Amino acid sequence: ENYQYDLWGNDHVMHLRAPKLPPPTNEESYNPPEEYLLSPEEKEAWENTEYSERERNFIPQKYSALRKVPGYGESIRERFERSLDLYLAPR
Amino acid sequence: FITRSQAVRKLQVSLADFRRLCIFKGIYPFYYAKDIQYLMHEPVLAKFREHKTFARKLTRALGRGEVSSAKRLEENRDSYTLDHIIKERYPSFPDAIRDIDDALNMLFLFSNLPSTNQVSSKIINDAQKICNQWLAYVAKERLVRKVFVSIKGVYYQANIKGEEVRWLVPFKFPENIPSDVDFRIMLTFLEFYSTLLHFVLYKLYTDSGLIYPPKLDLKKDKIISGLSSYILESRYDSPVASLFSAFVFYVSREVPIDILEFLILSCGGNVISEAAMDSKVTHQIVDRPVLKNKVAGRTYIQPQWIFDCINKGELVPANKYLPGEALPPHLSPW
Amino acid sequence: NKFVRAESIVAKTLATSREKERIKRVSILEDKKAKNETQHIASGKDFILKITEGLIREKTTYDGKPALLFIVRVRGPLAVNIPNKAFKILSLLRLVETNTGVFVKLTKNVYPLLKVIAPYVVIGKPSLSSIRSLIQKRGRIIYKAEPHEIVLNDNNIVEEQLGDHGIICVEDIIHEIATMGESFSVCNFFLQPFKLNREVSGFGSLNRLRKIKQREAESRTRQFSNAATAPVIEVDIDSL
Amino acid sequence: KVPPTIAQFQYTLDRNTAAETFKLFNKYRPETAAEKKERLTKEAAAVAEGASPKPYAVKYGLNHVVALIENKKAKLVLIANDVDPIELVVFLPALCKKMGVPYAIVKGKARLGTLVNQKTSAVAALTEVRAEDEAALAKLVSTIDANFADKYDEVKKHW
RNA sequence: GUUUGACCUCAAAUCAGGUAGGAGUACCCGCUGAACUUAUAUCAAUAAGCGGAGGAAAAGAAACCAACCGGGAUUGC
RNA sequence: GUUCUUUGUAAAGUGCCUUCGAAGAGUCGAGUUGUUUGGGAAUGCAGCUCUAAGUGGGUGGUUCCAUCUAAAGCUAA
RNA sequence: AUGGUGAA
Repeated sequence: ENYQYDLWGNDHVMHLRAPKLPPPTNEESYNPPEEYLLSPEEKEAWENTEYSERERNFIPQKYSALRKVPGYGESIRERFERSLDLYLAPR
Repeated sequence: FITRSQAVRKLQVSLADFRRLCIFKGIYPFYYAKDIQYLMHEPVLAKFREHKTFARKLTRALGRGEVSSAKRLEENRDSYTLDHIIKERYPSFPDAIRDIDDALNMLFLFSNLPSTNQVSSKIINDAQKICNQWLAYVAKERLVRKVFVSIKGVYYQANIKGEEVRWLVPFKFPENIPSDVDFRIMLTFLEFYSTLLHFVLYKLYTDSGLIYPPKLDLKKDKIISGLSSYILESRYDSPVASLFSAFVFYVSREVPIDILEFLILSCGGNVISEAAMDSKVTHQIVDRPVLKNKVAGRTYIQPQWIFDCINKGELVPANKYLPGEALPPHLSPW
Repeated sequence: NKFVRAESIVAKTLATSREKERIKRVSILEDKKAKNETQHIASGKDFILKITEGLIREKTTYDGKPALLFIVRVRGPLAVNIPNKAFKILSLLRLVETNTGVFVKLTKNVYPLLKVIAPYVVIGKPSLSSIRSLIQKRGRIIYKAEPHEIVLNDNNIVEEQLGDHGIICVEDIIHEIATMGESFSVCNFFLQPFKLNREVSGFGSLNRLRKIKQREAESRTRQFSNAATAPVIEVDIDSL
Repeated sequence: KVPPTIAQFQYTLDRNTAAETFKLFNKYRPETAAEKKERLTKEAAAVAEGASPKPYAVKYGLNHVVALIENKKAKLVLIANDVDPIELVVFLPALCKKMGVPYAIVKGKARLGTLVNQKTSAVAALTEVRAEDEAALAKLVSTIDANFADKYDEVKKHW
């Protein structure tokens, strides 16, 4: 019988701030315009640069077909970083 | 402020338990003395102390060589509840709906996560069930408005009470779990979000006059288990929800039936899948570079057509969505 | 290394002798049955036993129609060293590692091998949903020397590997495995069978009790008939 | 040094013999409070809506064990080697020898208590055993005798 | 197993449930305790001091009293 | 008095027949050094070398008999 | 004598 009762039917305090949500997407389409396809020279710089101090966490690519879209194993790391930031934000 | 070690000593609780309590209460830092002092009155601390006492007693019993006593102790034990902690952090339902973004993201990420030593298969199954319930509710209400297939995944946006909450779902491909991420911290968020989503789903079902939790179609659960297999029993706003009304589509093997079926159901169409085998369709969703069937009774289309139609609500002509030709560029809907 | 006591050696020897006798008897009976000299044997017709949750036992005969089966290692008996006769069969299916599982085609020629390796593994017929979930959750592709066993990630990799038989995506492999396709044998061998995670996967106060309970339940759910005409035991693999 | 009666203890059984004895004793663990309570509740429930044989358990009470000895009913007696009031157990080995009841000295009273659901058991003895373990009981008795009376025949000598 | 848990012991908690201090003191129960006063004896196992409860306190149902036809807890006259 | 409950092969008492049948140790006592009494058998109390048996031991009178069972405790008059 | 008080 759990979760069988309505609970309703908070950050206004000056010393409390709400958790800011992440911004929208940054044009990471699986089939984006060729302009978003970063050049190899700039892609090399993106790869070489350190982590967590990068403009983007991804390299947009022009995939021929939807069925050719690969997986994304870095989503776990991004979610872990978001979880860390949620409880490690000195508001 | 009081140092983290000072706060832990004042709470005389384990570091992992202290982190769990901080995550549950949303405390942030080097923490304010008043907040830590108030947190000491939470019943969760008493539950953690009871858990520690039970753990030591069970270790004693097991070492002594009495399995029956340990089994009896485990059976009588009960887990703590987060029902009341939710209300204080989210006094109003709209706040919970607004915050549901991270909860949905984490639940969907964990649903596709393969079973591992860190997380038992029961948690993954519960997350998958919660995701199925949420998807069924969204499809019934036809609240999907924005679809953006990306490298990270497909960015969904459900207009639950007009809050247009944006959530992401990763692909179904296997994921190589990195060792950098600590699942212990993520598990607390998983549990909190699971409880919050359970409560929110119950509230939504009650508001919509639907019995919760609905059962799952067994015959479908042996073939196309997922969103479609979760049948719901009770007892327009935008053109997007009205597109493909009374339409039947044939999804090919290559296409992600799981992603397409949800969108088709939300719009109001019907899905017939070849994989389910392992007739009266106006369109067939195929991704083969070249197809040999070529039946005039079916209008072959690509998923980009449905994506663009949902994003813009246009029902755009299929002049640039035939098989074997490049699709138009896909842009961010926001 | 650590000193080895006599009790363990004696127990291992006795268990190995019992297993060898069982295997010899089963092989002799199967060879005679294949020769059609069924005049004097305990039983001729094959039997398959299905056990499911309370527990219900169903005994059914085996027909010549091909069927899809899933086999998972069990790491048993405890004190039985795998004999050469079973070692060859396990090596052929490369299921030596514990918790490993693979898909095989059920045929008359495979029934004696399944009977021989019956105690060591648990078999059953999974549903389409279970097969799809297992394939989409875990997988391995050997990539270029080729010492890498990177997990399946891209559909284009599938095209590169096989290509010829239209296997261009994971769904093609899923269909070929679930259905009695021509490329069922080819894809299965290249699939690098899955390495399923162990059940308890933990150690501690609660973990020890859970493992003890699981071991206790295993004995009731799974049994070693050791009979010459022991039917193949099948469980609900969909639960796993 | 210590008198001959002292230092008689600490000459316990070897690893294998002690392990076998504890394994045999673990098959006759007396029902704990919860087990007995649930059995009684089940019996009451059966009686509410509408012939068992003699139960078998290990006798361990110091007074109870001493009463069992001197009547030749006991077959095996286990003696703790870490009894703080040593006088409570100094006489047990000699009394058992006089009565002829086989006896052994085991390491730790807590080990005896564990097999009887008690924090500390001074002694643990067996009176009656099932027919299945009767041969095992005789074999253990013979092994204990061989390893204690003959191996440690000087335990009662050389201060 | 270069490792875990038990038995035993020793300490901490502004933890939970509990109690002793002191006053009063005529009577009681124990320790201690002198001189005047009178020819070891005697004031005197008293005065004072110390510790402990009550409305009374101690003692109390014989390793008793008796040598009789035996009596039968202690207590006070 | 009025009643509501009784509970279960539960408990207790008497006579007969059979089989068993357990009692307090640095304790008594002796020795020695102080205290107590008007007490001749300092009994009683106090330090300490020593320290026993269970058809036994203590208390007494006569060559045997008489009484009790100490080294634990409660009890209103 | 007992019990206490003060103090170039």
